[PDB]
Amino acid sequence: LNLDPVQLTFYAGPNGSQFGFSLDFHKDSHGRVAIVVGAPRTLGPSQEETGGVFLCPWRAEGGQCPSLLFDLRDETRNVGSQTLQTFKARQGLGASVVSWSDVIVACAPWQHWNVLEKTEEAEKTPVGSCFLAQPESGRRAEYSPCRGNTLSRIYVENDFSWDKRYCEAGFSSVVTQAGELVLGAPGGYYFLGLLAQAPVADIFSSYRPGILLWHVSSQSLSFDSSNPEYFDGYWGYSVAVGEFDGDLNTTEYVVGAPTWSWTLGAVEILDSYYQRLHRLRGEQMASYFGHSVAVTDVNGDGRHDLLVGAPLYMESRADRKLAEVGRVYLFLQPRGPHALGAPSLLLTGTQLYGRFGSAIAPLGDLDRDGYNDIAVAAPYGGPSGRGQVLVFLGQSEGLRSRPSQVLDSPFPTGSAFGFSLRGAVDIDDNGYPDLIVGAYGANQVAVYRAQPVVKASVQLLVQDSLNPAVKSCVLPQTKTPVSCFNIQMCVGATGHNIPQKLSLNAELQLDRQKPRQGRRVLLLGSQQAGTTLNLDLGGKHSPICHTTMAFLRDEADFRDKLSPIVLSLNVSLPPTEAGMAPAVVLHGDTHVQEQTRIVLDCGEDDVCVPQLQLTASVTGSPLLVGADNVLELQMDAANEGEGAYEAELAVHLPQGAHYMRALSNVEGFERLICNQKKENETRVVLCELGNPMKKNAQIGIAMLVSVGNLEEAGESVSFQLQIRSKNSQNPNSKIVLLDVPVRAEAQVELRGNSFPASLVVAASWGPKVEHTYELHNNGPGTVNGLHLSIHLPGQSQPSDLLYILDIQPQGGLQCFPQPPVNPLKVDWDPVLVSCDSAPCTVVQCDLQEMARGQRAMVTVLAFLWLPSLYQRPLDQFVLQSHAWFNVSSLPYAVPPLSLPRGEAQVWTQLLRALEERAIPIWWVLVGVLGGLLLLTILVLAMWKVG
Amino acid sequence: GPNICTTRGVSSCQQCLAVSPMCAWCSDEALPLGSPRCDLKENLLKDNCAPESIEFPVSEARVLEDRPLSDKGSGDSSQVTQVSPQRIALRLRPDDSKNFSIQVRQVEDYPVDIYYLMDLSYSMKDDLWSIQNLGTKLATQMRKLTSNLRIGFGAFVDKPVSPYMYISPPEALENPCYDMKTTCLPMFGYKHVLTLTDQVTRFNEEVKKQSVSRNRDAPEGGFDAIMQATVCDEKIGWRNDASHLLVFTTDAKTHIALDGRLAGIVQPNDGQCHVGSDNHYSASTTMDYPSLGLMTEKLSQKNINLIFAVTENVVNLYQNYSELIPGTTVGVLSMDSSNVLQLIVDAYGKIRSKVELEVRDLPEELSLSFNATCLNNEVIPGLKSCMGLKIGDTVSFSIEAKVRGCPQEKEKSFTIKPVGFKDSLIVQVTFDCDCACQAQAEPNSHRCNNGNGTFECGVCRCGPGWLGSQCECSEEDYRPSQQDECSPREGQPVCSQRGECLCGQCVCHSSDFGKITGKYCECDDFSCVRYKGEMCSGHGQCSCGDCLCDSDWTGYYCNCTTRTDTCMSSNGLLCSGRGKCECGSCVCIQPGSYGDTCEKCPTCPDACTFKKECVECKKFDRGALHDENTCNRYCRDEIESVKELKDTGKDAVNCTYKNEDDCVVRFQYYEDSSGKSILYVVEEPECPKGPDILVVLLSVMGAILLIGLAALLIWKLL
Ligand SMILES: *[C@@H]1O[C@H](CO)[C@@H](O[C@@H]2O[C@H](CO)[C@@H](O[C@@H]3O[C@H](CO[C@@H]4O[C@H](CO)[C@@H](O)[C@H](O)[C@@H]4O)[C@@H](O)[C@H](O[C@@H]4O[C@H](CO)[C@@H](O)[C@H](O)[C@@H]4O)[C@@H]3O)[C@H](O)[C@H]2NC(C)=O)[C@H](O)[C@H]1NC(C)=O
Ligand SMILES: *[C@@H]1O[C@H](CO)[C@@H](O[C@@H]2O[C@H](CO)[C@@H](O[C@@H]3O[C@H](CO[C@@H]4O[C@H](CO)[C@@H](O)[C@H](O)[C@@H]4O)[C@@H](O)[C@H](O)[C@@H]3O)[C@H](O)[C@H]2NC(C)=O)[C@H](O)[C@H]1NC(C)=O
Ligand SMILES: *[C@@H]1O[C@H](CO)[C@@H](O[C@@H]2O[C@H](CO)[C@@H](O[C@@H]3O[C@H](CO)[C@@H](O)[C@H](O)[C@@H]3O)[C@H](O)[C@H]2NC(C)=O)[C@H](O)[C@H]1NC(C)=O
Ligand SMILES: *[C@@H]1O[C@H](CO)[C@@H](O[C@@H]2O[C@H](CO)[C@@H](O[C@@H]3O[C@H](CO)[C@@H](O)[C@H](O)[C@@H]3O)[C@H](O)[C@H]2NC(C)=O)[C@H](O)[C@H]1NC(C)=O
Ligand SMILES: *[C@@H]1O[C@H](CO)[C@@H](O[C@@H]2O[C@H](CO)[C@@H](O)[C@H](O)[C@H]2NC(C)=O)[C@H](O)[C@H]1NC(C)=O
Ligand SMILES: CC(C)CCC[C@@H](C)[C@H]1CC[C@H]2[C@@H]3CC=C4C[C@@H](O)CC[C@]4(C)[C@H]3CC[C@]12C
Ligand SMILES: CC(C)CCC[C@@H](C)[C@H]1CC[C@H]2[C@@H]3CC=C4C[C@@H](O)CC[C@]4(C)[C@H]3CC[C@]12C
Ligand SMILES: *[C@@H]1O[C@H](CO)[C@@H](O)[C@H](O)[C@H]1NC(C)=O
Ligand SMILES: *[C@@H]1O[C@H](CO)[C@@H](O)[C@H](O)[C@H]1NC(C)=O
Ligand SMILES: *[C@@H]1O[C@H](CO)[C@@H](O)[C@H](O)[C@H]1NC(C)=O
Ligand SMILES: *[C@@H]1O[C@H](CO)[C@@H](O)[C@H](O)[C@H]1NC(C)=O
Ligand SMILES: *[C@@H]1O[C@H](CO)[C@@H](O)[C@H](O)[C@H]1NC(C)=O
Ligand SMILES: *[C@@H]1O[C@H](CO)[C@@H](O)[C@H](O)[C@H]1NC(C)=O
Ligand SMILES: [Ca+2]
Ligand SMILES: [Ca+2]
Ligand SMILES: [Ca+2]
Ligand SMILES: [Ca+2]
Ligand SMILES: [Ca+2]
Ligand SMILES: [Ca+2]
Ligand SMILES: [Ca+2]
Ligand SMILES: [Mg+2]
Repeated sequence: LNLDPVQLTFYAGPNGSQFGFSLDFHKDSHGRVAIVVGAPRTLGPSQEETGGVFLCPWRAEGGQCPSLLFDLRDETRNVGSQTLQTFKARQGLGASVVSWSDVIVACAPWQHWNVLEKTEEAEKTPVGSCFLAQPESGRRAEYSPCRGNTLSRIYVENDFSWDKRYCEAGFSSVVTQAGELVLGAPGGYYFLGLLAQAPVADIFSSYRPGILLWHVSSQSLSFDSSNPEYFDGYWGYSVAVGEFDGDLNTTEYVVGAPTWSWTLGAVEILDSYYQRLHRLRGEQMASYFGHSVAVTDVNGDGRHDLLVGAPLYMESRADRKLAEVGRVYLFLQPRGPHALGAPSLLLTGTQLYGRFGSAIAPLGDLDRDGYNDIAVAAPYGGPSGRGQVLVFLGQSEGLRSRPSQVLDSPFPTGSAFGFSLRGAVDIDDNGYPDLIVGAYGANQVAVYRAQPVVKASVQLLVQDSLNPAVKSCVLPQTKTPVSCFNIQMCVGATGHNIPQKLSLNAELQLDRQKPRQGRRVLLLGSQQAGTTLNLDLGGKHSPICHTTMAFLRDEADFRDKLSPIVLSLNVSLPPTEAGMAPAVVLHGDTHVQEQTRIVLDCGEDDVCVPQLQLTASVTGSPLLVGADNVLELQMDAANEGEGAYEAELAVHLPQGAHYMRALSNVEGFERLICNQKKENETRVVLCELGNPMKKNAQIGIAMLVSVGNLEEAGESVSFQLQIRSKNSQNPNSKIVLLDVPVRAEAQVELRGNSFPASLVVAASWGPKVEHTYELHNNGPGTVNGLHLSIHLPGQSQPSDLLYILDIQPQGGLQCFPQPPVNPLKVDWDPVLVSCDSAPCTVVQCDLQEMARGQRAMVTVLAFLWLPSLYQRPLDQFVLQSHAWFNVSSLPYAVPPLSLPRGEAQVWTQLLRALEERAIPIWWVLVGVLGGLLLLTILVLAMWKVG
Repeated sequence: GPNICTTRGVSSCQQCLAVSPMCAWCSDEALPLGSPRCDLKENLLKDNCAPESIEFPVSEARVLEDRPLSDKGSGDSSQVTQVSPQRIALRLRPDDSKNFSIQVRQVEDYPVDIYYLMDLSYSMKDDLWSIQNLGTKLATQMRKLTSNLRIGFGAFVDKPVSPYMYISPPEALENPCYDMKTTCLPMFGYKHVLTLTDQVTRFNEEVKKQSVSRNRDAPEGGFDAIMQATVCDEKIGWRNDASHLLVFTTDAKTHIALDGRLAGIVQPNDGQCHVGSDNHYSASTTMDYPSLGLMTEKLSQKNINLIFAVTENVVNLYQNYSELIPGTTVGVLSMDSSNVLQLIVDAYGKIRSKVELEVRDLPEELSLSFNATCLNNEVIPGLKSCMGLKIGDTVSFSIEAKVRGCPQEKEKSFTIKPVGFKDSLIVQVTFDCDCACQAQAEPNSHRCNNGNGTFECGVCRCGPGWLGSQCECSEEDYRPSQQDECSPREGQPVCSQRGECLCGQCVCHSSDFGKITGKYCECDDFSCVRYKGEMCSGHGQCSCGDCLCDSDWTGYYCNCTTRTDTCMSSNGLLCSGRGKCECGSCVCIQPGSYGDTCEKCPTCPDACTFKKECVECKKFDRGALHDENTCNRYCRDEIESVKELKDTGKDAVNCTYKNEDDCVVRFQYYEDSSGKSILYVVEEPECPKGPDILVVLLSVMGAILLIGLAALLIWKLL
């Protein structure tokens, strides 16, 4: 925000050396601050690229810097029958430079190591190394935790177990406050990634020149994994340190694996012993999630937070559905050991192929606002595609999406400005942290110095109403009575290390809206509608207040009376003097407007005394935790007293509430306007009720309030409502409090199905039939203590009609049957049968945790028993399976309210290739007998009659 | 009625026409007491004033050039014209939207050129043996679809740089596979060998002369080869008048951008071709891998269709990549690469069975909305692509363009192009927000109070405040104040406490945070909803406090989306037919279903439950609900009469259908992983022989008749 983009400092190195690839700050014993810059491609003595490190002293004009001296010659040693060789050509020394106390660690990831023994060898691979330098005592040491004397044949015979030949140690380095250097090796364990931890003191005290291979007693490394997810994961691309377990003794590490889980990315938080405390997964394929990691306390709660980057993230645009812009994820550490959830904030870039988020650098309290800030670099962002750096300021809820300041790249195209960033250090000793940005393409480092921040508080005071009848003042140089009133302007400047001499220009304008010639109120002194003053606030901790007199013109000179008189005060810095270079940055309340008016229709007393009454009601009372709760507040306001001046409605909402919409039933062309702002910590919504609102006015407002996630608000939430009026008497109405209770409720759905729904058996192992049961937690809340029972006919015996082969549970539920199912190993008119009548087999499943949106599946396989199929094959067979589940409690403070129940029944019907059941020929026989009897009687009729 | 033209206007032709899409201006002199010149055309016509001077611009969609769609492409392919119209011109008045329609067709036979890009890692060695005689087979199989075919070959292993190479011992440089006693070529990044040629024998000759290299890292850098093949059009020779196919065969993972840090490469990749006369990637060791965004951009620019013919072990990864890059198809390649021919043959139809549309050179000023028309008159709102097509099928797309104001350019042009096709529609838009009468100018006219003002289209606009109807009230003049002309429905503050009552009208003031307009200074900007640092959701412009949505959006905040592209499943039905799509998200009305498209339901009735109607016509050519034409309207499955009854279909299960004949018809449903659902139905189902009583009763009655005849003849003799 307060960074100066005009007066920078440029440090340059040898051309074509990639100066500025990595950089850091260094503090000597006297407190002097210098810069350490690594140039991986510096030419060595043998006219070959070997890298180097430069210790730039702090100079305002910058320029060339001296270079620290490191050994750049190949080492060949003979021990026993083995020959150890080190190759430093194109080692890229300085790719990652860190400083701790009085030690500078510069690493060459691409240094090559080899071992020769007769014919076999360990192969020449880029093990990498790190050189530690102590300039004060002029001491040198080396550290290479991935040097071994194992031949390639042994690794081949062991399936490449514990293969550290491709560590590339030094890709990312970090030194803890205790003094334990940690180095990342993405290529270790055959492109799986690893970490190497070692104290600096042990490294210094355990180094003997000429001994290429040695072991540090306190050295520790991460372990290998066989999970296919870690394959080609590059676990160690970025490494950071922080506190996450709540105990100050242990130090937690954050390790990035951009290519984890098939190019998905991950960030793992581990303890000191390399135990996975947490894992954060990526969002999109090939997004390189985890390229850069940073740890800082943005919210100021005292608990470290996490920042992750994904340069290759692709967003959605109308022109093209995929646009590589990159992204940054902010995760906030919650209270307690609760696991980190979804990203707290998402930041997206604008320029295409900008690689936004490739470098995240903490800056501390840059503006001394009590909250930490950060800087995010896009190497190839901006309209011209030359690079940008965006400064994000912190707040109570986290970070601000809008970037406070954007710094461009003075270097030309291809400079990769912003590739390496570093801050949170004061180099000019002005009380504010500075920033350093490298650019290896142009081979230059740019230093930005923070400027003091001055906060301005402006207040304007004036009488609520004016009565032209009363005249007390007299115009200068004459004897003309005229009414007058006092206007008071208070301006105060605050900050840290602000200049001793400070001047601010304050401009006061009266009745700004009206034309200059048509102004109604004019200053008594100069008889002018506007004035300007130069206040010297330098060193004046208390605000400076000034007072002036303003008089109202004669009634004949103007005819407008109802229009309010508006007064504006504007505070600004002095115009740029010789040399430009403004000393400080001013922000805050630099413009304040206050409105008065002429007395009218206030009665004989000439003083308006409004009386305001407010009533509030709430609809949507049931608040469900973890749901898009939308309450509706209906407020009716009336003014039984005199007209209220500048009457507004103030509605203080809880922490998680928000404002969406508001309507006014009264009038259809009123154009209600409401605004929402965070005064200190609460989201106050101000709705305009009316300037001198008329007598007995009654206004009804219906507003929608969206209550966000709430897990600690308690049993009920509180909304406050009041009326704000500028009138001297009864400035506000009665305070209204609405208490909305909160209850937690969740619904669980059980659904059952059978495959195939319809089966036909013709006339060993018979046809396959499976029953599936699913539990779905559609409810917004969370349910624990889930217990389910599935009841099936039979007991898995040869006599049983159906035989259960296997039951597969999915979703983590733990299931056990009774009696045991599948005794044999087995290497392979409707009739109702159910657990109620036939023998019952019950399988019980348990789930202690069932989060929102999770689904649990239980499948059971079986086959109709052919020996039992053959017997009585002429009877239709419908089988039924039953389920019964319920939960114990919920993980929420609010006890209410029991629930949920469940009853699922699954049916399956079987058919045959037509049944041989006795066809109802009985009816045919009865009909034939009846016809025969009728014929016999008919014949006998005329037989006996004749 | 007052409408919205009469109010919030009546200042000049420009603003008057710029208020609402339907307003008219009466330039010809008439009575000025009727509040004329800003109202509906009907009101002006009722008030006359139409002596060829009425100003009322209307949007037009005149077609400049249009040609009929060709039927077959065999010769003179320069004028196939498979997309019509080719170029149209649109003229839109400010804040007005106009619609047009286009048609897309595949012209039967169309020339095809295929470039074969195959990895040459050690594990691929055996595969190289199965391709030595692929050119002739490919030509024979493809001759049934394309009469003009060209084929090509390519290779790629990885970046020749440590740790990807075996730098030591030195013998490994010219023979990395020396430990296993084998001969191999040095590592290379991309080696083009055969250009696209119509001589089939060249493909066979070039193959079997290649070899296989070796590397250390499992992932293979194939994206570099893909990008080099795409960008280097001249080196390999893509043909602009033919359909492009790029087969990418691999059996391992693929590198992405920022993976070159291990080898020291940090320079971002660029799409410029880097293939010299030696036919090799010169910048392989000095250029980083390309990102997916650049790959997709350069693949769409050159109109190249991509086929990921990958082994089963990494099929999921390339399926996940495929849904990102448009116009890409995935396929399973056998371990010996013996399924490549059929894979490419079917992938050709698969890719040509899909039509999409992309917009290029679209300025931010205007927005487009799309409707699609699949086969038959059915229309799917908010969709720019239709699935389930075939060769020769014609589809229609309705495109509605809406603008915001009139940009100060007056000449814009964009293009709508189907993926993988040269032909495209070029749409030229010219904005006309200026009235013709303004050309008269007359900057100084005596009617404007003796030549101290400007006259325009029948109204005098004068000075810095002179606004009287006769250009006489001035700014400081009109000191006496009249009534019943500054506030509506007297009883409210004048000018809504925002403006000054001068000249008899409310002149709005305080031009801060935007502009304020209105006959009573009630409408204004900077008074609308703010979603995230943007007004009216940042999509549409809000007028008079209403967040007027732009195209592709509809809502109070104008955040809800109308286009339904994301909520379309792979079965050709919106949200898999188990739910609706709202604001780009599928809501599953049917219980027990979840997912992005409501497709992953585990507890739904099997497919055969609703397939009874589909199989009716195939086996009987009759059945209920035949009026709806259910034979082929929703089920694309193919029915085949096979009595094999022993297929080992993993993703298949037998089921039964019940007929009025009371005979169970058992049939198989196979849902192949390729999406080619197939039904196997047994013809003439065996109905058990039930009726056997008719013969018995006939014999019984015959015996009774014989007995009766015997009795009759006995009586006759007696
Ligand atoms: C592409 O896809 C979109 C999305 O569905 C289609 O938009 C739909 O277009 C239909 C046809 O234009 C709309 O149907 C109706 O059309 C009315 C305009 O036409 C009027 O017709 C009456 C008939 O008596 C005439 O008197 C008038 O003079 C007009 O000519 C629409 O205004 C109307 O929509 C309603 O309007 C009322 C009043 O304005 C609204 O209060 C109401 O909310 C609704 O908008 C009616 O529906 C259809 O509405 C519209 N879909 C919408 C607006 O969501 C395109 O037509 C498709 N493209 C093509 C080429 O067909
Ligand atoms: C078009 O607009 C312009 C301003 O943009 C008008 O200019 C000024 O208009 C006012 C109108 O009130 C003039 O004032 C009026 O003038 C009369 C006449 O006085 C004259 O004075 C000149 C000397 O200056 C003599 O030579 C003449 O014979 C005559 O006596 C006077 O009685 C009042 O003061 C009255 O208000 C003003 O004079 C004029 N500006 C100038 C420089 O002359 C302009 O008039 C207007 N066109 C019109 C109204 O036709
Ligand atoms: C909800 O789930 C709980 C599981 O935690 C069920 O607990 C069981 O509750 C019954 C009360 O009906 C306890 O008594 C049992 O009653 C049956 C007759 O219904 C009887 O046959 C048993 O011998 C037993 O006495 C039962 O002990 C208890 N289970 C355990 C392990 O303690 C509860 O029933 C479920 N409620 C509903 C409504 O489903
Ligand atoms: C390629 O695409 C597949 C399919 O979209 C993706 O795999 C899916 O990854 C998600 C990751 O969130 C899995 O969800 C998780 O599954 C685990 C069990 O593995 C479960 O414990 C979690 O609660 C969560 O539900 C999802 O199951 C998985 N599905 C499949 C079919 O794999 C992924 O994007 C890519 N997978 C590859 C390349 O293997
Ligand atoms: C969408 O385009 C169609 C086709 O141009 C328009 O339909 C025609 O509209 C004109 C003008 O109203 C009529 O004269 C024609 O008879 C219509 N033809 C058909 C086939 O409907 C339609 O009006 C356009 N819709 C919009 C909203 O612009
Ligand atoms: C004593 C003697 C004469 C009695 C003979 C009874 C005769 C009339 C009976 C015996 C069997 C009968 C038939 C049996 C079955 C059918 C099929 C039916 O779809 C139409 C009627 C029809 C064709 C019947 C017609 C009447 C029938 C021919
Ligand atoms: C081949 C079979 C069916 C032949 C059986 C012969 C029958 C028709 C004979 C056996 C006995 C006979 C009956 C014997 C006696 C009498 C009494 C006489 O006053 C009238 C005839 C009458 C009633 C006869 C009718 C015919 C009769 C019923
Ligand atoms: C050397 O430095 C100059 C400084 O301007 C630069 O222009 C040039 O590119 C560098 N390299 C060579 C080879 O000169
Ligand atoms: C570690 O824990 C011990 C015992 O609780 C405590 O005395 C010590 O201060 C802790 N270390 C810290 C806080 O650094
Ligand atoms: C009022 O102050 C703002 C900054 O708060 C400034 O930009 C503006 O120029 C000032 N107005 C005038 C008239 O100087
Ligand atoms: C906001 O709340 C804090 C609580 O610590 C309080 O100190 C501060 O004064 C409040 N702000 C205002 C404007 O009252
Ligand atoms: C627009 O804003 C919300 C919040 O981001 C978004 O989720 C949704 O699509 C829109 N709002 C509503 C109410 O639909
Ligand atoms: C059908 O049943 C047979 C058993 O005879 C089985 O082999 C087959 O997999 C089942 N499914 C299909 C589609 O045939
Ligand atoms: Ca700890
Ligand atoms: Ca925190
Ligand atoms: Ca801050
Ligand atoms: Ca500083
Ligand atoms: Ca009073
Ligand atoms: Ca193979
Ligand atoms: Ca490789
Ligand atoms: Mg390989």
